[PDB]
Amino acid sequence: SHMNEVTLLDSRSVQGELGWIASPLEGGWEEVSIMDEKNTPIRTYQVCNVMEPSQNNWLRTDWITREGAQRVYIEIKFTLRDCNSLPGVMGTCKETFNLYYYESDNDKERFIRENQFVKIDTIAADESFTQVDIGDRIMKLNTEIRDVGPLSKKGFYLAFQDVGACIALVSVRVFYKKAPLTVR
Amino acid sequence: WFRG
Repeated sequence: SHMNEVTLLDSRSVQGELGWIASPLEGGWEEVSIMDEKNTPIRTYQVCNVMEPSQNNWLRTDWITREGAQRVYIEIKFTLRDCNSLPGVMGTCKETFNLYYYESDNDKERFIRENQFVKIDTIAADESFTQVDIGDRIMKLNTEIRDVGPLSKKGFYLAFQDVGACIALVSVRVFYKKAPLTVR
Repeated sequence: WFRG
């Protein structure tokens, strides 16, 4: 029952601009290059509009082939700032974000409706996290995985929706499972 | 906001 992983996207091993598409273009999701604890650059996406009303900030990947996989796995590493560490008494601060996908045969889609995106889940910090010493503090780099299928189009677009969190997406790894090959 |  051991399956190999076929990696479709590994954002953390992209060097230079990820070039994902943010809606709005400014004042929502921003690409931010940071150094990890080993001084290795990571392209992150961040937003923290917690002094505003509830948000609707979208970020999407370009098209990802599914290579005729029935099911795809999406692993997100992320860090967030706790709402109880931020000002305001409007009750709008969240510690979650929303994950979506849009299956398409078209590898050059633009200006897509919100209602073409299918919600995968609300993503929250849970038990799975790496502890990273950031000076005197222990940062939780949270790891969450979800899967989708049965897939039926040539590929898909992933999207991330911020509704009012202080959130940084650090890694997006997308893969499917494949039986090991026979070594002729 | 996250500086690495």
